[PDB]
Amino acid sequence: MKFTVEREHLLKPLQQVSGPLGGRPTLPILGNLLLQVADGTLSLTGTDLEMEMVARVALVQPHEPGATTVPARKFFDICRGLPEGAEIAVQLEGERMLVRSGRSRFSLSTLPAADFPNLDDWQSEVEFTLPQATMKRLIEATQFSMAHQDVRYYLNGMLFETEGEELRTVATDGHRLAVCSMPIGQSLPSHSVIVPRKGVIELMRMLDGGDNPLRVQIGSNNIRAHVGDFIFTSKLVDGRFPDYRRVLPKNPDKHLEAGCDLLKQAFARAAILSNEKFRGVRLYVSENQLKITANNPEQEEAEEILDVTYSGAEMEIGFNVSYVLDVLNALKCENVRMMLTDSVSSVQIEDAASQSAAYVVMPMRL
Amino acid sequence: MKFTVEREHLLKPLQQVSGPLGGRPTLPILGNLLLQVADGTLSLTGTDLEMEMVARVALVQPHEPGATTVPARKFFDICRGLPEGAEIAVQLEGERMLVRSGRSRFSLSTLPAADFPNLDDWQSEVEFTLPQATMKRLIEATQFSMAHQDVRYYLNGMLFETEGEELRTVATDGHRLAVCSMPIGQSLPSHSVIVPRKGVIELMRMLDGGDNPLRVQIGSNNIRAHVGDFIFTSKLVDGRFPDYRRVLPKNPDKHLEAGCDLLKQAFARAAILSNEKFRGVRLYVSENQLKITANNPEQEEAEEILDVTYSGAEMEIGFNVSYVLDVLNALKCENVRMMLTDSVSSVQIEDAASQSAAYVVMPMRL
Repeated sequence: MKFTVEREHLLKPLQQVSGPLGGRPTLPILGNLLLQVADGTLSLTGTDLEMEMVARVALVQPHEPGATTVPARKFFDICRGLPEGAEIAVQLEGERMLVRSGRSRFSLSTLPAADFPNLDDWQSEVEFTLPQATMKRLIEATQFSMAHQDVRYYLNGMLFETEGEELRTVATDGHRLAVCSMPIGQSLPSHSVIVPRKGVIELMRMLDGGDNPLRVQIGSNNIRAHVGDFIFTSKLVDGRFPDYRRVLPKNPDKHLEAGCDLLKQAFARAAILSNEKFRGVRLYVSENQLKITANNPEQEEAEEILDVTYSGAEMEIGFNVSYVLDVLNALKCENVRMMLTDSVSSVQIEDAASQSAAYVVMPMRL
Repeated sequence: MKFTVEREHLLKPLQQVSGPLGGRPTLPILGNLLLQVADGTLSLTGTDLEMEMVARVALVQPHEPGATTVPARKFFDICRGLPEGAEIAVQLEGERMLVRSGRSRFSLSTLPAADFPNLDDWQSEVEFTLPQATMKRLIEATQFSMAHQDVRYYLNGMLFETEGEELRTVATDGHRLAVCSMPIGQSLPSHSVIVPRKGVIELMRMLDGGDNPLRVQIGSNNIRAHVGDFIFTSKLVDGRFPDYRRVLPKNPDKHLEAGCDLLKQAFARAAILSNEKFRGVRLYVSENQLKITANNPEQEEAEEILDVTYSGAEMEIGFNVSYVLDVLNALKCENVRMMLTDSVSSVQIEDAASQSAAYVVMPMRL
C-alpha cells in the first residue's frame, strides 16, 4: 500500500472520520482508522462500533493497494501539522506506516486491517434524498431538547418521522419538547426511527450545507446518510418514543407576539435572580404588556415590564426560564408567538411567521 | 447612598473589579463589592485579602453619599445584561439595593460596608512611572515561566527588579528561566520584590495597553499600580529568589539562527511522536543544518531536517520540547538565536534582533 495525496485532500476526510472516535476506546483498534487503497481510491474508516463514518479520496497519483490501520489522532496531527499544499507520501513498510513530506519523516505503528470492526450488511427499507439544508434546519431546530443520559434511553435520541411528503424530527427530555417538520418533495411511507444522539451530532457535522444532495437509507435497525464522498451509518435505538401529538396544547386560545430579542434579553436579565436549581420565572400577561418577575431563596427580586401584542384575558403562568431561553436561542427569527391556555397547561412557542417548528414547555407552580 | 450612571461608564470598572472575586468565598463579604459615593465619586472595591482592585467613576448626575456591599457577579450580570446606553439608577433602600433601568427593576441583598475588609496602609519606598505598554511587555515576555504550585513558594511569582534605569522581570520554575529588561528612564534604587502569580495575572489584565502612564509604588510588603482610575495593590511574597545571572550560560561559544515559525512548526511536529510523559526531543546540529528527532515507547519516530545558520562543532543535545515551544511562542519574532555551550549545559534563546528578553532552558538526557 502506497499512496501520495496533497494535505488538503486528506484534511476534511480525516477530520470527519475522527468524529466517531471517543468513548474511552478500550479495544485499542477503535482509536485507529482503516486506510484501504483499492482502485484509485483511498477510503478511510473510523467507528465506535455503533456508528461508522467512511470517506473516499480519489487518487490521481501512483498508488499500490493494500490496507492497514493507523493511529487516528497521531495521523491527523502530523497532516494538519505539515505545511499548506504539502505532498504527503504514505507507504506501509511491514508493520510500520511511513509518512514523508519534504524534509519530515514519521513512523506510526499499525494494527492489522483484518482486526478492524465490521458493521453488518443490512438492507434498506425506505430511501429518499433531500437538500442538505433541510436536514440541517430539522436537526438544529430540535436537537437541544434531546435527553443527555437518561434511564429512558430512547429519549437520548431524535425521532425521525416520515408521513406524506414530510420529514419530521422531534426531540424531548420528558420536560420540554421540540418538533420541526419540513416538506421533502416525495411521497413517503410512514416510518419512525429513533437515531442515537451521538449519531444525530455526527450527522449534523457531516452536512456542509453546499450542493451535494444528501441521500438517506433506513433499514430496520440502521440508518445511512451519503453526502458527496462521506458515508455515515449508525444504528437506531430500539423504541417507543412518546407521542408528541399528546403533549402539544389542545387549542391555546391566547396568543402573545413579541420580538425575539427583546423577549430574550428580559428573560436572561430576570433569570439572574431566580432560584439556581429550579429557575422559575412568573409571567403576568395583560392588554399589551408582559411582566416577567423572578425571586430567589435570598429574597432578591427581578421585574421586567414590556410591550407585547396581546389582546385577551389576563393570566399568570410560571415556568423554568432556562427551557424558554433555549427555545428563543433556537428560534433565530424576528418575532415569537407564545400560545397559552391557562396557568396549568403547557405553552407552545413558535416563530410568529412559520409554524414549521413548535416547542412546548410545561408550567411550574411557583 | 443614591447615584445614577450610564451603563458604559459603569461596565469596564465592574469588570476590572469583579474579575478576581471568588463567586462564593468561604467568608461571604469577599464575594461582594464595596460601593462608596463620596465627593463627586463612585469607588467600587473588590478584595480577597491578598489583593485589592479599586475603580473610581465620576458621577456627573445627582447623587447622595453612602457605602454598601452588593453581590459582585450578580450586579455585574444585571449591568451587562441591560441595553446599551441605559442609564442605571442605584438607590440603597433599607438592606436591599434597588437597581432601576428603564422598566427593569432589581433588588439585591446587601451586607454592611462596616464589615468590609479594610486592607492595610503602608509607606511607599520606591516609586516610578512607565508606559503601560512596557509593563505589559515585561510581564508577557516572562509570565509563562513562573511555577504554579511549587513548594518553593517564591517561584509561584515574578521578581520585579529595579537597577539603574532599568526595570526587569524574571520568572522560573527551576527548569527554564525567562528574563526581560526595559529602560524606564528614571534612576531607581536597587530593589527586588517578588509579586504573586495571581497579582501578576491581574496587573496584566488591567493593562489596557495605552499611552497612559502607570505609576507604581513599592512598599516593603505591597506593591501598588495606578493606571487611569483603577488602583491595584497586592501583597508581595518573601523568599530568596534565584539570581538570573548565575543561570545564564557563562560564554556560549556556539550560536545558531533560524526562522522562528519554521523552528516552531518543526518542533510542534516532532512533538507528536514524543514520549507523552517526558516530551523529549533530540537536536543534532551541524554546519548549516539542524535535525530534530523524537520517539516514544510505542517505537514511533519523527525526524525533521531544516537549514539553519550554524558554524561550529557538531553537537547532539536533548530538551523537553514544551519548554522550547513555549519560548518560541512568546518570542513574537522573525529569526531566533540559540547560544549553546555543550550537551550538558543550558542553552540561551533570544530574538536574533533584540536582546531585551533572554530565556534559558536546561537540557535533558533522553
